[PDB]
Amino acid sequence: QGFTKLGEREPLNDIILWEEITPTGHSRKEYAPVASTEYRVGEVLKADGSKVAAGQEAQADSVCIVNFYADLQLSYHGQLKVVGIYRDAELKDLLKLESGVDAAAVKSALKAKGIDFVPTGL
Amino acid sequence: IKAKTYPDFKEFVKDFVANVKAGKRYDFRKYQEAVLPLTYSSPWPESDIPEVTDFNYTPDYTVPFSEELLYSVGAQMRTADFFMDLQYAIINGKDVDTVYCEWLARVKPFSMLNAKLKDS
Amino acid sequence: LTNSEKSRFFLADLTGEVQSIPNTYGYISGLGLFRSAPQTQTTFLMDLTDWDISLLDAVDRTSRKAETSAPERVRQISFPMMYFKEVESITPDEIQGVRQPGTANELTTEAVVRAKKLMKIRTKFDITREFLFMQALKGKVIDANGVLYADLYKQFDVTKKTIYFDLDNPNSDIDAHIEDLRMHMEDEAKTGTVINGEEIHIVVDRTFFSKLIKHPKIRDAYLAQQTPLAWQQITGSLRTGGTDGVQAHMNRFYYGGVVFVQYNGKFKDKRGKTHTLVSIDGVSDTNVGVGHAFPNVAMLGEANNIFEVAYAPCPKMGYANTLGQELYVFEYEKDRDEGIDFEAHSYMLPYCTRPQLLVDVRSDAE
Amino acid sequence: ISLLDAVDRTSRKAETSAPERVRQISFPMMYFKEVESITPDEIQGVRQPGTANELTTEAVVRAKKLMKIRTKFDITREFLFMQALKGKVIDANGVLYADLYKQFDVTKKTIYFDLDNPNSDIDAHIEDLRMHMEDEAKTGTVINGEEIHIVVDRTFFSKLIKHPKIRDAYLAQQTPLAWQQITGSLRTGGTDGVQAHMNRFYYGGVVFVQ
Amino acid sequence: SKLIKHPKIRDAYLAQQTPLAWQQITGSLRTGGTDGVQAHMNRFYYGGVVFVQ
Amino acid sequence: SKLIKHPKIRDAYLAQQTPLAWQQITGSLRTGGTDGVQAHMNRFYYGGVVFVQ
Amino acid sequence: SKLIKHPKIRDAYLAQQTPLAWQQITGSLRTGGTDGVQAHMNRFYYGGVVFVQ
Repeated sequence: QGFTKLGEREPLNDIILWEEITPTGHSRKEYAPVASTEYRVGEVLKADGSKVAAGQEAQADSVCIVNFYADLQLSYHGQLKVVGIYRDAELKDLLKLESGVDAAAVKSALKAKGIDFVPTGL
Repeated sequence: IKAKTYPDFKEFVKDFVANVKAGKRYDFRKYQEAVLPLTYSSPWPESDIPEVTDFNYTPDYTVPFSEELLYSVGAQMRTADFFMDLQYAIINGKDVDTVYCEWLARVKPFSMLNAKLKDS
Repeated sequence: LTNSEKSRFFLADLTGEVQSIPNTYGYISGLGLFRSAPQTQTTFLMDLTDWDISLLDAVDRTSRKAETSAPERVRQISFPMMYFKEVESITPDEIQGVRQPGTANELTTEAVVRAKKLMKIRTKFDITREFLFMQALKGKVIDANGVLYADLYKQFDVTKKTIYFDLDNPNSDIDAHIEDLRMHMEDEAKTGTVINGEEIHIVVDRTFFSKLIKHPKIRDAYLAQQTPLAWQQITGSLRTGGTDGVQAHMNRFYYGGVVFVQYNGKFKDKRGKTHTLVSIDGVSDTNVGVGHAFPNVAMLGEANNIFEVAYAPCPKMGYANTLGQELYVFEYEKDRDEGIDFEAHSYMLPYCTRPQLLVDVRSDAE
Repeated sequence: ISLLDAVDRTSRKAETSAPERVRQISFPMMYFKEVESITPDEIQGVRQPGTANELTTEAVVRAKKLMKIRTKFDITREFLFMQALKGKVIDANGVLYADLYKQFDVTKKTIYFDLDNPNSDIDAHIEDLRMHMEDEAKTGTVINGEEIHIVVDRTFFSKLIKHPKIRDAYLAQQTPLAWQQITGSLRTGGTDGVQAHMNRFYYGGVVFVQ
Repeated sequence: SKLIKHPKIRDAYLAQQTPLAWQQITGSLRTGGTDGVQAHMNRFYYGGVVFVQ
Repeated sequence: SKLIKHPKIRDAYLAQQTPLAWQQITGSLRTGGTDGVQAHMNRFYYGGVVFVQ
Repeated sequence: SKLIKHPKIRDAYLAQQTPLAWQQITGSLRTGGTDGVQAHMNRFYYGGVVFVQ
């Protein structure tokens, strides 16, 4: 065949638009990565550190802003943790949701927690 | 066929074939310029086309080129000859489906007219 | 020289980089129709005065009786304006570690990212301006979302004029519809001067142009001609003029004293729905052609210009009560060296002071 | 890119733009070689053809063999160039080396002129060709659709010349000076290796070259 | 409109190859003075007479 | 009237491009010749003869 | 004779206003040459080729 496709760049951490900037990490939480689970920028995480599944969007906790690879225990910056924005901040509307996940419900939960989403163009 | 009865060529040839199927035959190769209006969007015919009773036309070539074409696509022939060759096809048992006149530009002496033929 | 595939120890070559810039259309913007009218306040008013005339009725002499004329009518209207704001941010974590596309092992800097972000913002504002200008040409200024901002026909108390060309019917009178469109501008201009209806712009879409240039009447008329114009229009390039945003030459056709230009401009919004510039809100039958006819700049003269666009200052800390601008760009840095913030503002409204002259054109029959 | 939406000035709301996408692509390339040898046995005692008693020279044989090698490489390079212009870069032996359409993840475009249908629409297909040239090229600059080499074979050329839509239009075109396209020679320019002038036809602003 | 549309006049003029013939058919027409609202008035030439709209 | 509109004569004069054919196809047919009532009398040229109404 | 009689060849010159078309449709067609018995050989032009009888 004549078409080797080397691959495609993972999304960059550009969804952050404004956050409460503090000496420590305000609106930023560290999660112990769930075993054999791959994280990317924009996925919505639960309190334990797992992606939000269908029927439980009411407990959405944060938006992952790192690219974690499950197969080598590390991330894209070589940090062995998963970081997501949980407290008040504003993000681009680029969310990765699992099958059957109601976007309005998780949006409302994050808005109640203080996170606002700016409508991003196509 | 009375003069200027049909508002275009498409509706003119629709009842020209029907008349031929009914046993009516026409011949106007000698006074061709007096019966064909210029441009296919003009009312047809320019003057009344008389009937004939002694239509004995045997062309020197095979009039049905294929089983579904009167001439090879792109063949140019005298306009009066097109109607005779068309009349030869209906007489021998070929039926006319569509007469190709959509993008044609000339009606006088030579025109690139064609017909799609069918059995029965 | 970059790492080869399959192996981290052998090398390959990185020849270059191919880019796919989206298509952008700027025909209406480049036409120069909408003269710029910078504004200081957030709203601008307008006075509308008109009078009417009637025929005298014969009245006998001995019984000394006469007639009188009604006085003038003066009104006033106001206009709101649309505000567009767009924010973009640069962060160190989209620069650190990330590799510059098209290069082997050199890294992206802040300058290239900032330049590309600013270019994208300016292009977005340009296409938004073009879409707004086209909507104003349609007679109704509808925002991309769909909210109504200024309905010129209700504001000036006029009714929209549409002409059905009926291009499908081979017996249709193209000349009659062209004459109707030509005389409508002269009749409804009501500027008090002498109008030349032949100086108009007719902008149509692909289907209308295709049906118009393939009509039996038009083609049979131009085929029986021995002028260079007919030779070019029949067997020749139908792409005179142009300098469109995408194509170098737009399709145009000369039949009467008017010309028909085919404009293919279209954009998409955030929701994903496409916004064809030459369209009628409601019609979508696919097989019907639509067009928009609006007066030329040199029809009512420069003294009476009907296409203007307003601009008012952004609500910043030092721009109040100043003349408006095409676009504002502001530089704001995040505290603690955490990034850079961008803001772009533009407060505008395109409008037409004689909406009656904006005539719609269709290809089907009424 | 997308379209901005109007925003209330006092509320200070705003819009945002999505980021770009980056992909990578690799290509293999084809290697071929040719070997020739000169021995003092094809220049020893053999007469130069066309001469009575003139012996051949080592320099003559060297130049002849080098010229043959160079022209063989020239013709195979021309064949490879033509293959690349068709998208799929395959060898004379038929082994595929690079499939650009699968590589760049695009779909091959094909315009079916239907030259055997007398009421076909040649202008519509030419306009489709121009539109595909202009829209699909996403260079981001102003593009001209009438800047294409339309290289065809003898069958397509012959069927296109005598189509009723084109031939009738040119025949009705009196005093065009381009009667040459109907009556005069069509060998009106260009040259390949063996033919002094190549067939070319002008219609709709584009040139069809056989 | 009906006069300039008529097939007899149109076809009689469609053959003449003279600037006048090129102007009456698929041309601007509108060859005349003003009446008060339009710059030029429709004028058709045929048979030695002039039809003025 | 019957003569000037005959298909043979009309299509023989339509096909030729001379000022005469334009004159007596689309132009005025009055040419010259007084009548005592008419200022110009209808004249038509087809062959070497001229027809006068 | 069969070549010049063919409808395509005749049509290609009938609708042409070049003096060559006029000479080849109506004119002598015995352009030039001398085969020793006739004063002018008859030739035909249909492109870059010349047909000589």
